[PDB]
Amino acid sequence: SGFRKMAFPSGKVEGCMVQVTCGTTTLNGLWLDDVVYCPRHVICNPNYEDLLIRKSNHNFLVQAGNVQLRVIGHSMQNCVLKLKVDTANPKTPKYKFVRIQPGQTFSVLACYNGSPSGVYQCAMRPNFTIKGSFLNGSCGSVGFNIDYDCVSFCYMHHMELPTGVHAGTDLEGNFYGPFVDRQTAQAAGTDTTITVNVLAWLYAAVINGDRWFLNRFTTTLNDFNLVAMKYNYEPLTQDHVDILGPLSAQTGIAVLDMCASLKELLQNGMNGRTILGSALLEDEFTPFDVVRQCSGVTF
Amino acid sequence: SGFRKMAFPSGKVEGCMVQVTCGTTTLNGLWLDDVVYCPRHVICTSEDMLNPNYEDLLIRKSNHNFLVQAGNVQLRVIGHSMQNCVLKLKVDTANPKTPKYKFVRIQPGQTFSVLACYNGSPSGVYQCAMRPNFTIKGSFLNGSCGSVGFNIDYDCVSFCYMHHMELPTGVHAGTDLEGNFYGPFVDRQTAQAAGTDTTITVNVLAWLYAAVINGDRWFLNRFTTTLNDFNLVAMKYNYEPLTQDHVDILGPLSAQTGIAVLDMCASLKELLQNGMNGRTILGSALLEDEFTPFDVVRQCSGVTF
Ligand SMILES: CN(CCC#N)S(=O)(=O)N1Cc2ccc(Cl)cc2[C@H](C(=O)Nc2cncc3ccccc23)C1
Ligand SMILES: CN(CCC#N)S(=O)(=O)N1Cc2ccc(Cl)cc2[C@H](C(=O)Nc2cncc3ccccc23)C1
Ligand SMILES: [Cl-]
Repeated sequence: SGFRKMAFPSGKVEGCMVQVTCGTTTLNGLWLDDVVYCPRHVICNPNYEDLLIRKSNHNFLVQAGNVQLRVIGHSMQNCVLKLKVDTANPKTPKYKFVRIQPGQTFSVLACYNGSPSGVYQCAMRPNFTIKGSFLNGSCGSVGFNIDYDCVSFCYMHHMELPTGVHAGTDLEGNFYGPFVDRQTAQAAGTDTTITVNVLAWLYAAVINGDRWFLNRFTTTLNDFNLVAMKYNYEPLTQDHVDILGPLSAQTGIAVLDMCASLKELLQNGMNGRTILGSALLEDEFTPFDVVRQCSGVTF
Repeated sequence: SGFRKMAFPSGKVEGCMVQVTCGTTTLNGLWLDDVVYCPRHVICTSEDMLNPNYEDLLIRKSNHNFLVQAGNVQLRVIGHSMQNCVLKLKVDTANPKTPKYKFVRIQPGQTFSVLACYNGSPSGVYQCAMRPNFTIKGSFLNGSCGSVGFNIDYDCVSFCYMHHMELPTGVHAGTDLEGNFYGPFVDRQTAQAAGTDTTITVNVLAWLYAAVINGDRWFLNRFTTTLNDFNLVAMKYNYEPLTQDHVDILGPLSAQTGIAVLDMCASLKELLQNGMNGRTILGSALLEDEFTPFDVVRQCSGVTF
């Protein structure tokens, strides 16, 4: 019993965190094999190729724990700087670079000065921002998932937006969202609720004994989406329905049966009640996170 | 900016997790130097749990009865002793990944990270608090026994909890790393229930100061209160009594934001009376009590918005 916002064990990622200093800017780097990846804004109308050509290898100071790593080359890939170092990381885990879709969740190892300070779970919002917890010096912190023994790196932190939400790139330097790495007027678009994730969390509640919101009714996918669109909920697709299949079979509650429950919660609210200790409908647990937490998958 | 329930990086603890098997039972152990710590109930049958005589069950065991597995390697048990509700298995190999550590007993209201494990393998990390009724609201399945709670302030791991059992309401009970249970609980399948829980008042206040730091003051009012009048109101909402110690501990947050603890106490009184009225505080529609005054100072900025 119990349902918590749970992160992946961070140990395989902690062994990769390094400190990168270039002039007045100090941020975090990800050391994998003989390359250190970090936001290209550590070199900082920024013509990044023109600013980079001026720099030499010895301008970039890289620190791994108490040891100074020696930079032997440098190249840029989109909004990420790849610093070739003299020493390969002995703690390099089995890894992949993956780009995630909005609604997908991941673990963030927040770092300052190359030292990990905390780990938390979060989701890529439909508006491509993340609601993280970061202070100045957190740039270069990474987001990841673990599938068996392989670490899938999916996010690298770059900046904070005026509303407090965060923006960054995949590990190939491509931003999530219509954002750019510079000091300019940019804002997060209007956000929406991740519908498939709220449904998964309603199934997690049923598994833990919270059945007060169940009703005798069902709905069509079209009628559910007509209602969902009016409450700023993401459209629910046939793919989402198929993905919720296992949870539907386990609890005995059809996805459109549970959709009628969500429809009633949207028009009437909770009425003094809570679901899994929450007075709000929670959308930062995917259908897979619910299955993994209510089965005990290890790493 | 931002306010998340944040756990400590679990790596220093992951390199300590081992699998302990005794007969038909299998749970987790904490391998520190040449000793593996685990719940003593690994030696029990399901039957034994009604009235187990651990001393009598332990005398019947030898070192080779306890199978210890660290990753793909079998560790050899060379001794065993019991300390309260924890079994200490002396092993032949010292853990090379042993971090700098201390065993600390925490008080209710204190927070800590839990590395949930199954079969000696870590599966997740989460943050939680020792409730006033000495239980924890964890996320644990069968096989999670022996999972540990810790804090990593600076470079030292402070082990404060080892998981032992799930109570009938879904809440969890366990011991410090010396085998002393938190609460009036026993490692016995007896009729035992968690006492009525209360809200950790000093933690809700800390979280209200964290919201002011992040630029939110909608909940404040022009009123103040005496500590006694605040507690007369707080008790009526199942809130823990706020002591002068709690007021002293909130001092730094009070000075940083410019709001007196008893004035913050007056906003809390108003929030209990009126509810939130469609509004949220740090993304929450409930008053949050699982962030201590120390966690707020750690996560939040030193500059108020
Ligand atoms: C105006 N600033 C951001 C504050 C806002 N709104 S800044 O400090 O001058 N900033 C400018 C800037 C411009 C482009 C890029 Cl790609 C990055 C950056 C930096 C940035 O965003 N850093 C941060 C990340 N994450 C969290 C933070 C929290 C606080 C303060 C900086 C945080 C610095
Ligand atoms: C009646 N049981 C509790 C489950 C409930 N409600 S049990 O499964 O027979 N249980 C009895 C018992 C009695 C004393 C002690 Cl110290 C330990 C134990 C064990 C225990 O508590 N294990 C678990 C821990 N943590 C989480 C769990 C989740 C699910 C299932 C076992 C979980 C076994
Ligand atoms: Cl304490």
